[PDB]
Amino acid sequence: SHKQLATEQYRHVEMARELAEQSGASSDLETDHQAASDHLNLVQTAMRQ
Amino acid sequence: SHKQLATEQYRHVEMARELAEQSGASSDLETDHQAASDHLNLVQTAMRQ
Amino acid sequence: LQEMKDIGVQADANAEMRARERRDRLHEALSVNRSRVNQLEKQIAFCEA
Amino acid sequence: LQEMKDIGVQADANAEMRARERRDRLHEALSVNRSRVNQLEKQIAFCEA
Repeated sequence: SHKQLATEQYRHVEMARELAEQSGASSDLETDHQAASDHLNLVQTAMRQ
Repeated sequence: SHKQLATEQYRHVEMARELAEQSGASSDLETDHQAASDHLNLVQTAMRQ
Repeated sequence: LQEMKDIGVQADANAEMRARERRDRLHEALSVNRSRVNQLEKQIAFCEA
Repeated sequence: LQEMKDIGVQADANAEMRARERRDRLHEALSVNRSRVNQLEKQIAFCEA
C-alpha cells in the first residue's frame, strides 16, 4: 500500500503542475479577450462615422 | 454510524441546492456586467462628441 | 446635439468615471462570487466522497 | 475625415463582422477552457484528499 500511495502522490503532483500552467494560460487569454472586445467597439464606431 | 451519514448527506444536499443557484445568478450577472461595460463604452464615445 | 440625445447618454466625465468604476467593482465582486461557488462545490465533493 | 485618419482603423464591414465573430467565439472558448481547468483541479483535490 505504501508504494501505491507514493505513486498516486507522484501522479497528483504532475497533474497539479500542468493545471497551474493552464490556469496561467486562461488568465492571459482573459486579458487578450478584454482587448478584443475593445477592438470590436472601435470597429463599430468607425463603421458609423 | 447509520444515522450520522444520512443527515450529513442531507446537509450537503442543502448546500449544493444553494451553490447551483449562486452559480446561475453569477452567470446572469456576468452577462449584465458585460452590458454595463457596453454602456461604459458608449459614455467613453460620448466624451469626444 | 440631436445625435447626443438619440444616444441619450449624459456624457459627463464625472458620471463616466463613477459608472465605469462601479461596473468594474461589480465585475470583480461577481468573479469573487464565482470563485466562492467553486470552492464550496469543492467542499461538497469532498464531503460527499 | 481627419478623425478617420486619427482612429487609423481600416474598419471594413467584412472585417467588422469577421472580427466580432472571432473575438466572441474567442470569449466563449476562453470561458470553456477556464471551466475545464477548474474541473480538472477539483478532480486533483479529490485525489489528494
